[PDB]
Amino acid sequence: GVEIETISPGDGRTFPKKGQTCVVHYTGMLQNGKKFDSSRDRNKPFKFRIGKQEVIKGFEEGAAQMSLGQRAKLTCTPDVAYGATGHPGVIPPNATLIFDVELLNLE
Repeated sequence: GVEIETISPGDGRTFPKKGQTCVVHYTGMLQNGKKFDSSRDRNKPFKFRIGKQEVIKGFEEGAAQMSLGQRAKLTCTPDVAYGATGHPGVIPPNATLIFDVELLNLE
């Protein structure tokens, strides 16, 4: 399950499509815990495309429900990202993920 809680502004009409390269200032957060990843530090705002399963499922489906300029707040269930395996050393098994996502894309 992916649940959007939008900080409003943007335009509400420009949506990403298939094969479009989008630019996201993501900010990860573990529930009842600290950060684990941020693009704000590296200042390299993570150009990725849509429809190649490069990112996880919970991060991908919430980006399709956003528009240009919006600032959502993802909530990824463990079943779609890592909750059975667990990423070794960074994301423990059965973990619920929170993401601060701003979509300032191109194309």
